[PDB]
Amino acid sequence: QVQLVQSGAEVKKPGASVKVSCKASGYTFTGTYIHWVRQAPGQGLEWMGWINPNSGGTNFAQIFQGRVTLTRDTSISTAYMDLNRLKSDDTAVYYCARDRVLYGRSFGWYFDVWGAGTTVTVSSASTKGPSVFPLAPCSRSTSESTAALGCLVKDYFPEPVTVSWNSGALTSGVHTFPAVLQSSGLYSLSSVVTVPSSSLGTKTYTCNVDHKPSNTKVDKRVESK
Amino acid sequence: SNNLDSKVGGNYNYLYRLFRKSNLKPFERDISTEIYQAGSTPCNGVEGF
Amino acid sequence: DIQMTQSPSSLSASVGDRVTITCQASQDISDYLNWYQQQPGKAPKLLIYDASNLETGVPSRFSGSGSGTDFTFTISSLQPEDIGTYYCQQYDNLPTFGGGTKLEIKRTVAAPSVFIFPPSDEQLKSGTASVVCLLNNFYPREAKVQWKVDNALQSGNSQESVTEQDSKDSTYSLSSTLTLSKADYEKHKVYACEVTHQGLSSPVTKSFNRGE
Ligand SMILES: *[C@@H]1O[C@H](CO)[C@@H](O[C@@H]2O[C@H](CO)[C@@H](O[C@H]3O[C@H](CO)[C@@H](O)[C@H](O)[C@@H]3O)[C@H](O)[C@H]2NC(C)=O)[C@H](O)[C@H]1NC(C)=O
Ligand SMILES: *[C@@H]1O[C@H](CO)[C@@H](O[C@@H]2O[C@H](CO)[C@@H](O[C@H]3O[C@H](CO)[C@@H](O)[C@H](O)[C@@H]3O)[C@H](O)[C@H]2NC(C)=O)[C@H](O)[C@H]1NC(C)=O
Repeated sequence: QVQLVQSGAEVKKPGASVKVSCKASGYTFTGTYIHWVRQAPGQGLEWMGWINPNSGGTNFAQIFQGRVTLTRDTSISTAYMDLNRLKSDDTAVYYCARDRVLYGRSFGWYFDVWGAGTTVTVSSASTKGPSVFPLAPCSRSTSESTAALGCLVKDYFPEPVTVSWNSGALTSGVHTFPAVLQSSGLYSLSSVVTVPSSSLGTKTYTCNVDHKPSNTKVDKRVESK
Repeated sequence: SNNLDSKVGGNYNYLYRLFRKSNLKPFERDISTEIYQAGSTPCNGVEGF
Repeated sequence: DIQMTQSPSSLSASVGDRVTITCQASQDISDYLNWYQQQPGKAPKLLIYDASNLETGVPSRFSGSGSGTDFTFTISSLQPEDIGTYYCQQYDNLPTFGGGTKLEIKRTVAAPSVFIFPPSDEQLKSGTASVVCLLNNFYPREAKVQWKVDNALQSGNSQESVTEQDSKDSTYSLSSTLTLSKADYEKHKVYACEVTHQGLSSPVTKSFNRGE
């Protein structure tokens, strides 16, 4: 039962610093190395750091030297990375992962188990709550047989916005698209449902948009026009 | 363990103790990294003749 | 540094079909190479270590081979749980990672269902004209979208996003959006998106007229 846990999401400015934790459990923390890795959105894995939880001996990938500090709390079974003078492309998912306890080679690094991942975000923008718009076709006569309708979501910054239809009563024929970043550094996305063209005259569909950073939640109805 | 502990570039993570003022007793362990004066002179700092 | 090159950007293959993924190095790594997968939205998982040894509790139809400069990862059949992204990592000097080979299920060809949605009364109120064009339930990912306004071509002020390949019927859906100022939007009449996609024999259009 080895369980590896990390600190939750972090929102930071360029040039600032961020500290991400790595709580070990289910095994003796001082038994093997901890390695740090980071995956940028839509990119390959990027290793940077390794630290012996027994010794405090530490090593790095060259491009993170002087920027990243790795440390550990043996009393609390917790590793930490502390990252300074944050670049815009330091926006990534970060992981701690563990080196092999059993039947490897004595040099090999490996990554036998990985933490839940920490989604650190670096931007000049502060928190902004979403604005959401109805998507529907030209009047009602231009749609034929089977239609689609939607919720365009605009200018919101604290990442993770969730879109739901009739509070989760409609959950087939629906898609929500991966978000895109605007020139302002604000996020935007869209959500759509696909429906037979008859029921838009008999039923009203609501979308609910929630944003955790601003702690706001907005219902709206997508009515044909 | 030539399959687990040897490396084609050499593995140097494994060490032994080459010098000591005295032979150690049964089941003792020495973690000391003090410099060993093999000459009749004392010495100070990291290295010397 | 020690560069891991890895040759397939992505692979399309069917249930029961063989998959081989190649990783290669700048010099002899001898044996010092490990392989992993990541499933969509979940952390990486080790499959092969020391260029050959299978990880504990993982099914035997994964295999690994090669030595020195070049290393091959192999699957006998990509059953829908294997879908994800595949990475090699050397250990001769530091951890360094390969490109990240994606897996895609080979489905039969599918043209998109296509729609366009005019700017709503609440973005008429909010002072921006974000037009959006929808491509749904198609398979060959490459579905080139194009935009034109009063038949004049557009580029450089629009953005697009495509879904992960679904478990429902092995297919893709994409949103494309064109962002306009009110100072540009309130002049022109015809707003159009156009698709080229492999499931369509000729390019197909969806369009609206401002105020209709
Ligand atoms: C446990 O630690 C002890 C303290 O460091 C250590 O005792 C020391 O041992 C050395 C070598 O026997 C002695 O070195 C001196 O030896 C003679 C005098 O007996 C001199 O001619 C030499 O020049 C040299 O200075 C130390 O005097 C001695 N110190 C004490 C306080 O006894 C033990 O050797 C260690 N135990 C084991 C198992 O090795
Ligand atoms: C006792 O604990 C010490 C740390 O808590 C540990 O010290 C560390 O030892 C290693 C190996 O000797 C050193 O490694 C570096 O040594 C030089 C640094 O200039 C480089 O040439 C090497 O490439 C390597 O990077 C660490 O610098 C050192 N760290 C500290 C803070 O002193 C001891 O090794 C432990 N003692 C024993 C015997 O295990």
